[PDB]
Amino acid sequence: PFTADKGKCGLPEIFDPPEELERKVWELARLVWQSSSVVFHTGAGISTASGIPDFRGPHGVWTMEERGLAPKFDTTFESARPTQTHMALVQLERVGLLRFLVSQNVDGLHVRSGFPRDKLAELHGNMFVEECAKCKTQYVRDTVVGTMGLKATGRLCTVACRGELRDTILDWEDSLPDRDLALADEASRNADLSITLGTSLQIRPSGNLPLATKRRGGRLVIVNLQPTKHDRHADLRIHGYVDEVMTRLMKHLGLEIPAWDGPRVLERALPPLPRPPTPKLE
Ligand SMILES: Nc1ncnc2c1ncn2[C@@H]1O[C@H](COP(=O)(O)OP(=O)(O)OC[C@H]2O[C@H](O)[C@H](O)[C@@H]2O)[C@@H](O)[C@H]1O
Ligand SMILES: NC(=O)c1cccnc1
Ligand SMILES: [Zn+2]
Repeated sequence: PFTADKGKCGLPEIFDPPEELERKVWELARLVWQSSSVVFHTGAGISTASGIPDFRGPHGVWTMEERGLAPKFDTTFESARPTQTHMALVQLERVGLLRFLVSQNVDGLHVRSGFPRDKLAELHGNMFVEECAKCKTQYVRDTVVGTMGLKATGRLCTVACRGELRDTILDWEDSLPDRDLALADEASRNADLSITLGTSLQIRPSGNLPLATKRRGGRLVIVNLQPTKHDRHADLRIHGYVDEVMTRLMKHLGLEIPAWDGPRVLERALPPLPRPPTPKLE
């Protein structure tokens, strides 16, 4: 806990000049159109524009701790709204352009955005989610489950069980959920495109999953304001706000960013909605 390595914190931000940003978001669109299997990896950087500080940003939880200062939350976890980027990822799964979504984020927001849980890996867990120790049944709650570290929340299982319910919030020592990690690992290896959004990729094994796509000729796009552990390995790096990149990308793909009806849980991905015909590339 005190000893835990929190990695490189507070590296300087990179801003791609606009001409270059526009050109890289078009090239990202090109790659989305050519890819059979797209997997998105997300970290704290996709929720900063909803008021949730990241970990290793200029005002990161870890960076501010390092400087003897406090992270600042502009929302509770319960009053946070999925960002343009969250709602862009909902649509890309709905139209068949997102195979799987791997997330380090415990903020609940991919679940609350209406993103289907059967295509989401929550590698570090979810604040709103508690799991029955006996039957492994997961409960998506409307408030944060009060504990962190895989402790008893004090509620019991209601499966037609009285099993101890526990939080899914891994402590520093805790191995990742075998199911989420197994499914994140498979999707990553099979992907011909892995796009990272607002993660520095500093945590093993989460941060290495995108690199798995590079085996057997897959492409890696890293979208981040700061440098990331695996920048060297990226076919494309885009230094800009994830909301600007995803809003420009959607525009290029001819998809609207859908309305957030408020907190809603989808367990299972639906059949793909219709999407625009693909452009002529070569
Ligand atoms: N609007 C933005 N647009 C683009 N990038 C952004 C934005 N805001 C922040 N970033 C970038 O987003 C990146 C976020 O990097 P980190 O803060 O390490 O988040 P993680 O999810 O990878 O942290 C992994 C685990 O570490 C912890 O121990 C927990 O267990 C976490 O789950 C930064 O490089 C920012 O520059
Ligand atoms: N977005 C997140 O999941 C998160 C949670 C706690 C602290 N910083 C970020
Ligand atoms: Zn149970």
